[PDB]
Amino acid sequence: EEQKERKIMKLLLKIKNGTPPMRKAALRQITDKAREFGAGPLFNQILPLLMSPTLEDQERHLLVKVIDRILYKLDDLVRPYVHKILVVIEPLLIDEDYYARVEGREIISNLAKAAGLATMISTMRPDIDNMDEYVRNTTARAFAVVASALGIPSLLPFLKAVCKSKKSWQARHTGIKIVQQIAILMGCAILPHLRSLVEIIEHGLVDEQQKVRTISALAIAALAEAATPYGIESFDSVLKPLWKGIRQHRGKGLAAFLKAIGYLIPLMDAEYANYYTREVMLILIREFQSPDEEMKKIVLKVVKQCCGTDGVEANYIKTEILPPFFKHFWQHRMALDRRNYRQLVDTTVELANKVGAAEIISRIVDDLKDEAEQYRKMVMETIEKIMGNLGAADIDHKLEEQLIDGILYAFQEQTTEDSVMLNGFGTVVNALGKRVKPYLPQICGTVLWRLNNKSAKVRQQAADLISRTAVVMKTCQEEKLMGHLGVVLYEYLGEEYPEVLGSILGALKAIVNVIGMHKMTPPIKDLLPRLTPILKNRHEKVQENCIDLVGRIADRGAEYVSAREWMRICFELLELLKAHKKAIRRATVNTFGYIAKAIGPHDVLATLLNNLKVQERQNRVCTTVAIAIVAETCSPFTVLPALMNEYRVPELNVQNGVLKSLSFLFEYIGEMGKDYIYAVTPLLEDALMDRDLVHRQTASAVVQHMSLGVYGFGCEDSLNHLLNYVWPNVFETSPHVIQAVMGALEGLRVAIGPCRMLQYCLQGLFHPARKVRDVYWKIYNSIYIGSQDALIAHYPRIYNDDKNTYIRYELDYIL
Amino acid sequence: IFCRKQAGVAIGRLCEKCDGKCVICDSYVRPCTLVRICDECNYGSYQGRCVICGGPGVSDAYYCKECTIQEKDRDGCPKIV
Amino acid sequence: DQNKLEEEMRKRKERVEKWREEQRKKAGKKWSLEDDDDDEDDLDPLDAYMEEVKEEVKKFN
Amino acid sequence: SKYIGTGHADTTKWEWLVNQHRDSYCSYMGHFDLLNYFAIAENESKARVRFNLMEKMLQPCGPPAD
Ligand SMILES: CO[C@@]1(C)C[C@@](C)(O)[C@H](O)[C@@H](/C=C\C(C)=C\C[C@H]2O[C@@H](C)[C@H](NC(=O)/C=C\[C@@H](C)OC(C)=O)C[C@@H]2C)O1
Ligand SMILES: [Zn+2]
Ligand SMILES: [Zn+2]
Ligand SMILES: [Zn+2]
Repeated sequence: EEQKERKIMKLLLKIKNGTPPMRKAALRQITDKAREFGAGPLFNQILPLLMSPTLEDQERHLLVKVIDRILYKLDDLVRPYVHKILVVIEPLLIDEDYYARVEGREIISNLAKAAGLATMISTMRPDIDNMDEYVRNTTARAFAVVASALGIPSLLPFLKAVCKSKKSWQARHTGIKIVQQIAILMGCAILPHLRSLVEIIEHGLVDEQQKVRTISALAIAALAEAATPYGIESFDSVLKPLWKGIRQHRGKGLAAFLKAIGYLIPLMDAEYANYYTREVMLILIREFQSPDEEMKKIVLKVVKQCCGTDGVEANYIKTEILPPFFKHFWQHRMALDRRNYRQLVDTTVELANKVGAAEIISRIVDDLKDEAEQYRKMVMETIEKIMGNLGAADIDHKLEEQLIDGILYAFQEQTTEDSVMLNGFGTVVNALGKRVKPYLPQICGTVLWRLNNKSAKVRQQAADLISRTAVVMKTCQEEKLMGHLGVVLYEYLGEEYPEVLGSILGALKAIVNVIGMHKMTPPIKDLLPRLTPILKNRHEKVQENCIDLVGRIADRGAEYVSAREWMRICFELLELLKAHKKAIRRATVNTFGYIAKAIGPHDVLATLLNNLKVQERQNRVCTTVAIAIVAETCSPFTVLPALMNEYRVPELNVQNGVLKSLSFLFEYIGEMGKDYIYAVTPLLEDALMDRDLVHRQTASAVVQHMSLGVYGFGCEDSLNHLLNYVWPNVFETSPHVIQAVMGALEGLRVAIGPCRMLQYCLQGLFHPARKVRDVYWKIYNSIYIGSQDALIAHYPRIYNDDKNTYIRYELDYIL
Repeated sequence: IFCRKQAGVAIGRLCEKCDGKCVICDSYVRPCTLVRICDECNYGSYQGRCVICGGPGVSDAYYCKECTIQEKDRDGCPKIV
Repeated sequence: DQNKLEEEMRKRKERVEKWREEQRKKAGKKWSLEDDDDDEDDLDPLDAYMEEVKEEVKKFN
Repeated sequence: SKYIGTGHADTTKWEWLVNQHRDSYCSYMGHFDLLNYFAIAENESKARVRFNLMEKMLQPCGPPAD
């Protein structure tokens, strides 16, 4: 029966729309089934499903893996179908999807390994001489894949034969293209075969056909690019023809030869690199005036590549290269040309990285004032890149004056709010530093004019500039009209746009975070009451900046505000600890710490205990976090007595709250807890003796956090004492209690050591009851997976019996 | 529920929802060691996704200090399946 | 203050324009390397090796 | 369960003891100064002690029961 095997090899649907377990099961079984099914039916059905027009990506991946596995087994039976498979999968190699290309190359590789080299060559040879250019490309890529799979020396004879063919130029072209695709695909793995490939393809540079010469030059360029920074004694028979050709050719072939020269030059020594550069340089200078916007890109790439070597020195560059470069490439025509714009910027930056920043920066800085703003943005980009890569050591009085005037005029002449002018202004002022004293009045006037009005998109950019430049602004003992700016920023506190309000708050914070409260002219007592209603705003930037500002005020100017308002502000901040953005929570923690450090722990702790007594779950958790924060900023010696006095209250759900607070407190303070373990030990004893399940579960959680908090600090006495009370709970059936007990045991494994844990497990490891054995082997496996190595020194001695030897004799040696 | 196949070079990510809490013990205090994930969990369309909720990743996933102390960072790819 | 800021801008713009006036007085075939398209203009070792391969495939079959 | 050396409620004395003997021999091979101690004690070259431990790795504690 024929459709017998078809109906049973619907295994591929078993896999396609199927579960992962049956996926792998059907995979293995169809792998065992392949040799008997036969390649005929298998491929006859799978290649349509792989040719499906709307198949998925991972369905394709699984199909490719199926092909790989069914191809490995049936090795020499795939020959009569190879051709067919290729016509299906010789595409997918020029596909715009990268993973499609990877999958096609993997399929062709496994096919070439399954079949032989002679079969692949015999099926692929007729399409070598085809006239359709679409076939000669897939053929070359497939030959490259076969060479990568079966090796280069296995294909070297066919290559040497095909590009010597006197029958047609198409075969020679396709052979050289095969060498080029091999280089492109394999990269730096061609280095042992570089000379073989070069001698195979070298005779094409002097062919009578112009297409053969071009493809030979492209193949040489590909090999030289794959070989870099090695490979140069293999490129020796090409130096004479390539340079004679750049001296005689003109056009497309000249461009190919020049690309080859440019990829070959960085492989030479100083002599040859220096000597060869002169020749190609006179040719390139001549070619500076040719037409195609491809030629300009190639010329720029070659200039950048050659000017980055050691054989070329700054003297020759500034003497011969810079005048024509800056005369021919720096015009706004280059600016509206979006294709080569980035190339020009990178080439200019990498030129300045060798010749020196001053010359480049001058030659383009005179051009910062221009009628076209595209040419302005280009110069600004190049200038700030050079400045960031080199800094500005060589700025002169004249150059400093020109820079400042130019950046000021560029700031005001701005249509749309851009980050380019902002970053340029910022980095220029930050690199000048304490040197810009009078342009500080000038810049302050400019930012005052920009911040005064105009739609708040200019105002928020001015606020960003203030935020990023206030350091150097005050760095020169000029704050005063600093206060003039702060007054205006204060008046700009009612804004309907939250984005502009964020920048305003950032600028105000950057100011006050460097302006002393004594001399911060707006009285702190007036500001803060204007500031406290903004804390209820719902924008994230506004909230974060407001909290940071109130925190700074409470940290430094605590004296002016009458307390009570600080208490209200902290009680309001309590609700921000649940914020779903880490930033908000981080700033809230910081500000709460500052306010607690300011007003004192006593009153806030009393209020926090009252709040912990009466509220719902989330607010009580936030109160616990707040108590831990207060106890960390003001030493826990100020919080622990008042918290332990609250445990003396006779009510349930009251002691459990105290236990949850102690748990989170120890987890939050970590190492600081080493001085407070003796104080909470009797309470944990009592709770461990408490009948309530939560009391023991929470006490176990406390033990775990305390154990992992103190580690390496010598607190083993109390921890062993507490283990003596934790251990009897191992026979507990409730899942939460036993989970907490396991957590506490694994914390004590770290704090107390694995030797004690093994000592607690030894007598139960082999108990007669299966319950005891289950529990003890779970604990033992947990102890064994962590610190398997230490247990070597702790195992007890076990005596030999009649049948087996159990003593470890090496440890009994005595030197 | 954990993938736990030996990992590699892909860096685990977290979404905006839980950014900054451990993937093992889901904790809110002190991150320590960068999370590495298996190659299959980062393959294809899965790159850069949250190691908890497969959604878009905005920050690097971390093991907390307590997990690295207990060597819970050496147990394999912690991507939740 | 706002009037002074507006004045300062006017003067800077005027100075730039005057300088510019002072200077001014003083003073494509499309071809891609991704194509084999040439612009206008227009025994064997491959068969021998192919014959050697064909011989191997025929022998295996 | 996937880790070698773990046990369960049906583990026998023989399996436990051969597991600890095997990882004891591996720990001896790993730590440089324990092998020094043994090679000084029994007056052998360290390569010989290593080879002896590897040979003992196969059947420590004798063949199993029944
Ligand atoms: C509802 O969504 C969930 C449950 C799931 C989620 C992962 O998808 C989501 O991202 C996540 C986000 C919000 C919440 C509530 C989770 C984490 C946060 O919770 C908060 C409720 C705690 N509050 C505290 O940490 C206490 C103190 C503060 C200031 O911190 C610190 C370090 O002192 C702990 C944690 C910081 O919660
Ligand atoms: Zn994974
Ligand atoms: Zn997520
Ligand atoms: Zn953790």
